[PDB]
Amino acid sequence: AGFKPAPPAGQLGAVIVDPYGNAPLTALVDLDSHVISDVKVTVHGKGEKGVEISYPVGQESLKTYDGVPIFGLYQKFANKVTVEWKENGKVMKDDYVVHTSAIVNNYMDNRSISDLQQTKVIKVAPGFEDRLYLVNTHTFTAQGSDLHWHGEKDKNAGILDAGPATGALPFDIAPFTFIVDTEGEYRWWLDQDTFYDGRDRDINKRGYLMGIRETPRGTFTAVQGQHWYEFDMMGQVLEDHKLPRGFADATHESIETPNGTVLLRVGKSNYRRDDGVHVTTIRDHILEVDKSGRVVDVWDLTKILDPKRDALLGALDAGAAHAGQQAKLEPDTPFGDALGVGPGRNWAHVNSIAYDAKDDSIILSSRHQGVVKIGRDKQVKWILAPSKGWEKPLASKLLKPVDANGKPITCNENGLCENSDFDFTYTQHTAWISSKGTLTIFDNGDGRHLEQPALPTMKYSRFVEYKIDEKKGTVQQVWEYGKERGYDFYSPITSIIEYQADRNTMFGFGGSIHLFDVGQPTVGKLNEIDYKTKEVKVEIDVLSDKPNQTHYRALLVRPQQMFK
Amino acid sequence: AGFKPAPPAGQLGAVIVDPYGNAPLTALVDLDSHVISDVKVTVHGKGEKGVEISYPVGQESLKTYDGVPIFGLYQKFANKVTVEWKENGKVMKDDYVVHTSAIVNNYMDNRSISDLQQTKVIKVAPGFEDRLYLVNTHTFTAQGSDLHWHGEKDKNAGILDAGPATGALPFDIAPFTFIVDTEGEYRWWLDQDTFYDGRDRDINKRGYLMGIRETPRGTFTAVQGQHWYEFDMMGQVLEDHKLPRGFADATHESIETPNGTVLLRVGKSNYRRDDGVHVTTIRDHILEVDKSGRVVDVWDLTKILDPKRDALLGALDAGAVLAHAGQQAKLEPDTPFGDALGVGPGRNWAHVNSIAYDAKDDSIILSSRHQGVVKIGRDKQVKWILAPSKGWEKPLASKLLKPVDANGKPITCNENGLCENSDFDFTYTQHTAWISSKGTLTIFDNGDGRHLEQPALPTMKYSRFVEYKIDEKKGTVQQVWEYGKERGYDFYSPITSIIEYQADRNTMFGFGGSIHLFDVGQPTVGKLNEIDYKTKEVKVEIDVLSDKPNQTHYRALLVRPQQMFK
Amino acid sequence: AGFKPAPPAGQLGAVIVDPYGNAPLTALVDLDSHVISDVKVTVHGKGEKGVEISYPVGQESLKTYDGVPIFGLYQKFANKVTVEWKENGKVMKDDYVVHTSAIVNNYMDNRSISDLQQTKVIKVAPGFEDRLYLVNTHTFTAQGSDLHWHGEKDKNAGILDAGPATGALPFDIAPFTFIVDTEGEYRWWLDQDTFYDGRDRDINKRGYLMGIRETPRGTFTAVQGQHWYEFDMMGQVLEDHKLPRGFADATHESIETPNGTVLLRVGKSNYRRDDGVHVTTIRDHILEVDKSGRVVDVWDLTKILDPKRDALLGALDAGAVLAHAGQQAKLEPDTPFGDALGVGPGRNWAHVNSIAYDAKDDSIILSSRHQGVVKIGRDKQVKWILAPSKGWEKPLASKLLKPVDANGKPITCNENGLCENSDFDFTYTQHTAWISSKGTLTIFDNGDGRHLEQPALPTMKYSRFVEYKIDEKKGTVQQVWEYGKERGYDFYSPITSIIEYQADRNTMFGFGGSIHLFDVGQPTVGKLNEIDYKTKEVKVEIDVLSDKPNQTHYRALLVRPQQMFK
Ligand SMILES: [Cl-]
Ligand SMILES: [Cl-]
Ligand SMILES: [Cl-]
Ligand SMILES: [Cl-]
Ligand SMILES: [Cl-]
Ligand SMILES: [Cl-]
Ligand SMILES: [Cl-]
Ligand SMILES: [Cl-]
Ligand SMILES: [Cl-]
Ligand SMILES: [Cl-]
Ligand SMILES: [Cl-]
Ligand SMILES: [Cl-]
Ligand SMILES: [Cl-]
Repeated sequence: AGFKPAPPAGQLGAVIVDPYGNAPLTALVDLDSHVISDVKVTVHGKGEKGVEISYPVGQESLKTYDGVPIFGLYQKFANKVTVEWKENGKVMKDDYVVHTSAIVNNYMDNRSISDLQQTKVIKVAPGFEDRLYLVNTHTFTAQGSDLHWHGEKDKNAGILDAGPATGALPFDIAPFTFIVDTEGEYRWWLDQDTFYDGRDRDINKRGYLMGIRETPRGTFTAVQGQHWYEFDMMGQVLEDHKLPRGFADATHESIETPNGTVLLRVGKSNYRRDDGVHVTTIRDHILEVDKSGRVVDVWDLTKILDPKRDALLGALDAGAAHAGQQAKLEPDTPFGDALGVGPGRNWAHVNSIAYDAKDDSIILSSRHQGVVKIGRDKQVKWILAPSKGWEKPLASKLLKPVDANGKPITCNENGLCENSDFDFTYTQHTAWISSKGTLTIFDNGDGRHLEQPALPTMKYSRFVEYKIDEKKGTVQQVWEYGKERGYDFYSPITSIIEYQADRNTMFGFGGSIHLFDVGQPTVGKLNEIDYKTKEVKVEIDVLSDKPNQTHYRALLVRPQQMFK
Repeated sequence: AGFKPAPPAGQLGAVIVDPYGNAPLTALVDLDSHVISDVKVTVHGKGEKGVEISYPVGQESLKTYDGVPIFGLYQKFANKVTVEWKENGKVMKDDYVVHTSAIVNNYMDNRSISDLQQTKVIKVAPGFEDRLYLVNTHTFTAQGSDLHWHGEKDKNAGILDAGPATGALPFDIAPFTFIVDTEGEYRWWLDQDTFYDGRDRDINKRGYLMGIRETPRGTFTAVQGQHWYEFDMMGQVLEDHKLPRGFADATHESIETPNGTVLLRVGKSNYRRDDGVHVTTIRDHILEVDKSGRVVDVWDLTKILDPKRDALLGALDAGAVLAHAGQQAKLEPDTPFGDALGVGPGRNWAHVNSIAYDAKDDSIILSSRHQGVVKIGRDKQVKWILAPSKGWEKPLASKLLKPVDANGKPITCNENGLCENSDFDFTYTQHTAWISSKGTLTIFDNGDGRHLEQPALPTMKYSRFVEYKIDEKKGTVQQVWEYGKERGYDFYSPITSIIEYQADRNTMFGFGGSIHLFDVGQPTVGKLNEIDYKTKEVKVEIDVLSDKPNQTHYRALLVRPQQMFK
Repeated sequence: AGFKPAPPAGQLGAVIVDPYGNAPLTALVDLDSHVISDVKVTVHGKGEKGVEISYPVGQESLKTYDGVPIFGLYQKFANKVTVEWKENGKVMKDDYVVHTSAIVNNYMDNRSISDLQQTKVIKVAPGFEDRLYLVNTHTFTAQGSDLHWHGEKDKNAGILDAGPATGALPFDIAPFTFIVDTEGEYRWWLDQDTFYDGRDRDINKRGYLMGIRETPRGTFTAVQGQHWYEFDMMGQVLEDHKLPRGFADATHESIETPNGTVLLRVGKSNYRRDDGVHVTTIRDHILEVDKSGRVVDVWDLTKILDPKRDALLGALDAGAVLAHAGQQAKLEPDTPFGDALGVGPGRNWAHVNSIAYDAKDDSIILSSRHQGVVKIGRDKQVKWILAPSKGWEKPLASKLLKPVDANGKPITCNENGLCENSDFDFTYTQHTAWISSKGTLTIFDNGDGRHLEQPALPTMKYSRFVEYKIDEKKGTVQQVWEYGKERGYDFYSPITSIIEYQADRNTMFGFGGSIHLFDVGQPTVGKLNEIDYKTKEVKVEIDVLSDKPNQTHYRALLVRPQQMFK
């Protein structure tokens, strides 16, 4: 006779490149029945300023892979890798040369600037050269949105008419998934074919790959379309679940809780409205699922919040062609992925979830309503938002702003405060709980103070942090950054922040900088900002491979944690 | 060790039930390296009046299957099968008992009457007991239509609005495919999973299985959604081709030509209208493809016929195309693009539902449900039209055939096609405009919108089997045969259906696919007929009843075991 | 327009048959956005003595299915189903008629007796009429075993020779999976295509579906070939995991622990022997995996037990492991590596066929068919062995449990395990060594090679249900219950089989999977039993007969509707 397997490279087995077929910049040293321990891997930097990648590998990983996982390779390169271990009481070491192939973008057309997204390192402070960032971005397909859910025909519709669409099946795009080091080099790549196939019409491999979040195992969960997944940094697909039959259109977030469950943001298919019309709802249901994909709980936000509140909805940018123009809501907006009130329209656009283990509750970011805590009991515990449009009983759940002495700050119904740096968040993302216990938000800032400004260039985004007293019902702004960076720091959409306790930085990714500059690539800007001094410790821009093509999120990733 | 293969049944190899996994009422006698010839198979009738199924098997089939194909088994039964052959100059014979399993309907809900479609034999004349009929029918899925093609947003649409749909992706249903004998017994079943999966959302396995037509090899072509296929009676899928990338929504017909090509009826995806809007067109493009799936030719009917002619379009029953049944179709200028009655590319202006290839002049004959019957040449020019004259403009008006009697003298008809002092009538919302073995044109004349109006009362409708003789040089048409006019609404199929002249016993075969379609709560009747061509006596009549109410059948075929295994 | 979804059946949504497409005798009442609680379903018995199936449905299930799951329907029948609930503080009820389709066996040939496995009720005591039993059985495929793993060529092999096989890929058969009631009626069916495709050569859909065991959620785990699964009684596939890349050939058992992990029985692929040859080992590795499919732990039994001990291996019936049946196994030094009786890694030296997790000390109890029953700790040390003493060396010899009577005084047994003046006997080629709800150890003692020899005549063999009490500190074992010894060869299962103590009615459940296996030309009997623990009265006896001759069953489970829908 046949063809023999690859022979051993050194003192263990063969070194296989991309063992699962989904990660071309990984490799595996086959164990070949050796009993080893105290395993450490080092991928050496390329060239003079090249970043070294080093990490331990625990027993479960060794057992799961049947070998030593090699992460952090460069593409198209004779990588130099050193593997150290203990065997039969003796200290052991091998050096390997691991040749790799190329990274391929399978989705190119006349809009392509080039095949890959270009990187530009702006700042890397001493002590931050080792940082890695997973960038969750995407690239347009040639055909664009080609599929729609079929909806229920309206009795007000024409007799001869074909039925309408419903839901958000068009929310579909090719993934562009990589890790970048502080030299702007790609050090990981998830094959686009892993989850996505844009040329076929299998809806199982369509959608918008989002909500990539680390698990307690050092693996990651993600959603795309009608499925959710788990995967690891060797490119192994560990889980692949269909959404439960009542739900559709999973986007924006997936997060594993401590209790072995996963929180997902979906819509409800065949939702019967009070007027008896069935729709697929938009971004307004939370599932808690177990690892069998069964529903442990569901929060239906159309019964918990207020689908009728258009305070922020009427103030939004219609371009987020009609860019700049404030959104004029219409009572006859057809059901679908469109700005509007009520179930069947995009009234909520929930884009992040955070689990509060202290009271078994969820904190949600509603792009179009604000930030809310909802209980296991399905009751609203608090709302962080400008007071306009909120009615009783929800109005009484609104958090009251206060200063550092605990004294009320005065603000109008639009969230403009007097004699204060305090401000609410507007069309925000990633409303999470930092390791300090505070609430961190990326405050994109479209429709700020429930209006569009005079000039487009007056908009700005903030990294913002709050301290909430749930008993007193008071919120304090304890930290902010970016207000004074202006238009080159404004991300109208997407984006993320997350506090890093290890080096006391606020990490951030602004995913849509310059989105509106027709014909220019969109900038995704990675930042680490010193929490104390506010000095920029890291800044790296990622430029889209086609013009006017937003990025979604990025994560700060840590090799020490990857291979438990 | 392992598990051994099935041991030999008799003097050849094992007998395997459903070798390809798509046809549970077939089996295969494995050749086990034997060299044989003059193969004949006989499947014996069940019980006292059971129909025997008997046929020869040619060398190509023996080689292809590596065995003797057994066709015609009853479900859930100890079938008695006899295979005869010649080996080493010696006449040989084996008798087998071939147990089979059940037929399964995978698509049932509260609408289901029971799992299978019921049969009712009405008439079987002496000498027609052997006839077998393949019924191309379907069964509703629990979810119904769940997917749409995404279209291009209208500049007149709301600013905030999501984009519209386009095309005909909701034209999607589970198949129900069997052969029935003259005792009403199922003698063949095509596993629904063969081509379809209504629970998964792989669009490659969605559509409406249609246009099942015999090939020169005794196999069959068919279309479903975005794919076309070829299969044989052992359940072997011989071709599975994606439509070429320009086209979508293949329905109604597939037919292999003498030239090794296949004619399909499709729509054009990303069709750019004169106003610059892109749509997926509806049922108005003909492809000629080769066995590599490549396009040999295309006929874009939006540039060949007249998509603005609404003479018949405005005269149709709203319920057909439940209850807005009985009501005449009122066309609107602002009907959104899609699978909707209306004029222009992007709407259902032609609804072409059959194709025939005229090998004599390398032309095609089409049935347009909403316009009439047309011959178009290789040169993409209209050669003739058979339709009422209303609505036709020049240059197409000059191509309309002129009705004449048996002596060849003009027949007087108004613009609506109502003729004076004559049996002649045009066809309306018709199907299967094919070329008989006599060279005449046979059509199933459904008769909705007859004489370009809805009648005074809803039950004043009738269908016909009809045959015409066309003189292409003179531009004249003669009606030379008809049937069904006197049978009234109980013989009226508002949609689907098919006829075909059978020379072997001089009958006209027919299947009315939608009898009593509008009878709220009643099964729909699919009526198989064979009508003696000379005497008009009913030689065969068999009724198939849908397994859910108000659920149409599409077509049926007269199938012949002697031809199935070349 | 399109095709609408099924309309509501009663006061909730449509009733859909077989929502996931894997379980034709289930249905779902769609919730259609209703808010309900206190759901109870009742499926009424068919005819006069028909068994009623009744159960509650919890909120997680309602949410997961977006509806009310209906379990227990009869095939091809107008089932009468009643669903009761509470909505808006008001007590509600609907009666549905749920028509179903047929059960299909997709794997039939000349060996088939008929399509389904026949049942025969022998005994049903008062108070046991409600019992349901899931039978994990299988049906031969036409082609048999068609694939092998490729191994490493031997240096002693011929120069020109192709490479050898390795591992156990031929351990591959179609599944036949149903639930039977006390009237012998099929009340659940798992579509064979759910996990298996014996006609295609996708090894991902090959294997021997086995180790079906309930989870803490009322769902079930299972293994087939190179994948492990979780499914529920609506036919929903909840997990499908490839084995981790180091391992192959998962058979016999899968069991979820309290810790959210699953224990599997596998072989090691590319196992490097001390002589440097690479083989896929056979049935001698235990994995603990999490729900991410990752390896939490592994037990390599080739380094823990003794692969050279041939005390039992040399004493076995050649026909088991047809006809070389009756003949004692003669081991050979040159038996090629593979699924073959023999010593050492690469051969079938252990054939481990059950796993049990002892949550009290985080240990595992294994049944090795060819060695005995063993407890191994988290620390990978043998804690105790239950086996005849012959062949065991030190250090393992000191771990052998010492037989004692009810007063705790030693019982005298020879090295072959034949005891004096005592009912005590060891187990031989046993299965399902599990921990009863009482904390005792229950085993199905098949009894091939009993007392480490083949008997004088072949029919001098018997099986037992047996239960033991183990004192781990003293290292002593007491036999506290047995049954089947007096029932002779007509109760002897040479292979497969299972017992399980049922506390709810104080019975010992059992399934003998291979009764009359060697009866050339006769179906094989799978005998379901429930034996009153106290009186030893037969409360239930039901026979399942294979659909082809000499075709073993594997296991059965006592299933409980009250637990199926948490
Ligand atoms: Cl270098
Ligand atoms: Cl290189
Ligand atoms: Cl190397
Ligand atoms: Cl036979
Ligand atoms: Cl029937
Ligand atoms: Cl035909
Ligand atoms: Cl138009
Ligand atoms: Cl007539
Ligand atoms: Cl009903
Ligand atoms: Cl039966
Ligand atoms: Cl169990
Ligand atoms: Cl050996
Ligand atoms: Cl006994």
